[PDB]
This record gives sequence, structure tokens and C-alpha cells, in this order.
Amino acid sequence: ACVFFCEDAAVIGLAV
Amino acid sequence: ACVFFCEDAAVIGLAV
Amino acid sequence: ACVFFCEDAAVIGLAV
Amino acid sequence: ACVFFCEDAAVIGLAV
Repeated sequence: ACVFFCEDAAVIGLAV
Repeated sequence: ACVFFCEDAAVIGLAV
Repeated sequence: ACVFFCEDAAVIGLAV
Repeated sequence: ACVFFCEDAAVIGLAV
């Protein structure tokens, strides 16, 4: 998987 | 203390 | 898990 | 060795 830095606010690295 | 990047998913800084 | 930044040299992330 | 990000304040990487 990968880590993306996204927001939907808190900007979090999401392991996806 | 130290900051570690962990996930249990959001990868967040953990202050230990 | 967590990500550590260590060299084995090249320095790289390691998921533990 | 590994790099850790710690503070005792300055937050600095430590080469251990």
C-alpha cells in the first residue's frame, strides 16, 4: 500500500 | 520525548 | 505499525 | 543506525 496526504480540516497521511 | 509515525488507516505522529 | 528511518549506506523507511 | 525525532524545546533528529 501507499501513503497519501489528503484532507476532507486535518491533513493526514492515509495508508491506503 | 520522541515522535514516531504509526497507524492502527491514518498515519499519525505519536509522542512517546 | 510504525515507520522507522534507518540505514542498512542508503537511509530508508522501514515498517515495523 | 536509525534517525529518531526527539525533544528534551528543540525537536531534533538523532542519529543513533
